[PDB]
Amino acid sequence: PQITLWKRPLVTIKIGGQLKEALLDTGADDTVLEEMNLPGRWKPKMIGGIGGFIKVRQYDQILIEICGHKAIGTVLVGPTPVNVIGRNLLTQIGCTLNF
Amino acid sequence: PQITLWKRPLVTIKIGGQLKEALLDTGADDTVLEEMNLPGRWKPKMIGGIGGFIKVRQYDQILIEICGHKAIGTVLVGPTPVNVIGRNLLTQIGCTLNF
Ligand SMILES: CC[C@H](C)CN(C[C@@H](O)[C@H](Cc1ccccc1)NC(=O)O[C@H]1CO[C@H]2OCC[C@H]21)S(=O)(=O)c1ccc([C@@H](O)CO)cc1
Repeated sequence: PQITLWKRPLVTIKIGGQLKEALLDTGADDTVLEEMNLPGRWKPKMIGGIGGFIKVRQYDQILIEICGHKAIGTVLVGPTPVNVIGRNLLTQIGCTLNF
Repeated sequence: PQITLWKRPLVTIKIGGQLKEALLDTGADDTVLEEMNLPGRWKPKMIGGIGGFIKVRQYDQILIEICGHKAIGTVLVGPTPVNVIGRNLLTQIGCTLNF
């Protein structure tokens, strides 16, 4: 699809078999989701944003579908203010900026 | 043009008579710029992201040129680690997400 930006680019994602809403975020290197239960092993990591750093659980090689497009990559889980889909997965679904 | 997301979508902008590098950021409602001494009146604001909130100064009707495309609107100025062009100006230069 072509998504205009007069509204937040929110889309439905599927991860761990559960549906969620997330924000397509070209300013995010990484994908960061709010607290949730995910199967498999994880490692603790730190990520920084505009307001400082937070602790997250890093899940590697996770299946995640974004608006019907499949991706498999790293998902960070922690106290983010909103679910954000970052460039690590946007590249996988073939997302570009155009003007 | 078309910008892929393999790397950060950094572009050159012109604001306040200065050239700067900024991210085309679909995850930001408004534009947020690193500390700079803009003239004119402003309004305090708080914006929240990963890590928490920062205090910024809101300037209205500020002219910005983004890759040769003129825009005018709200710019938030504060101790952000990066300049981000948000949706308030991305819409004005005709920027869409595509996949
Ligand atoms: C809550 C939704 C997102 C988080 C909101 N942010 C935009 C988002 O693109 C930031 C931009 C950014 C910030 C600092 C360094 C680098 C990039 N990226 C980000 O945090 O990414 C994380 C994960 O990947 C890593 O790579 C880069 C950092 C890591 S914001 O800046 O905090 C923001 C909040 C409110 C407003 C107001 O206008 C109302 O929207 C505008 C902007």
